[PDB]
Amino acid sequence: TKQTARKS
Amino acid sequence: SHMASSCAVQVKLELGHRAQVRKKPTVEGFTHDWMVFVRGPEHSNIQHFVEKVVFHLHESFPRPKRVCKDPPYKVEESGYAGFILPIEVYFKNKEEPRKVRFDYDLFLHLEGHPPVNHLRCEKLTFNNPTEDFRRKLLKA
Repeated sequence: TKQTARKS
Repeated sequence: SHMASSCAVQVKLELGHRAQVRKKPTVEGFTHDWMVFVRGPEHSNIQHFVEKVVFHLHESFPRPKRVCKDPPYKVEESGYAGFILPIEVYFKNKEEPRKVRFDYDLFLHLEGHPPVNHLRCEKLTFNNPTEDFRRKLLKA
């Protein structure tokens, strides 16, 4: 929730 | 001839990262500056026994294999999203284990939230190392 999206 | 003594050395490696939302994103367009590092606690020297540190960045990154042979073992970059970052630590060492691999979680925070200041402690044990590697490990 506090974090961004991630990559693959 | 035989030995009456055993020796077991414990080393602490700190791995961590900082991640800051950029004021303006790049053309590419990256939204964060971040830095990931390997260091010993309280500014201790680990070059006495670390040969190199290998940072396996995500595929989407140019030149994804980054190699540091001397301190600071760090990488600085900009990006748009977090990812798993395998870190390899090679030792000035004769026998197994020659290196060890961690999965470091390089995460970013969103805008309006504090920047990221994450510190992770890993502890390794070398049971009865060779005399030369024991000297490298406990060097002043």
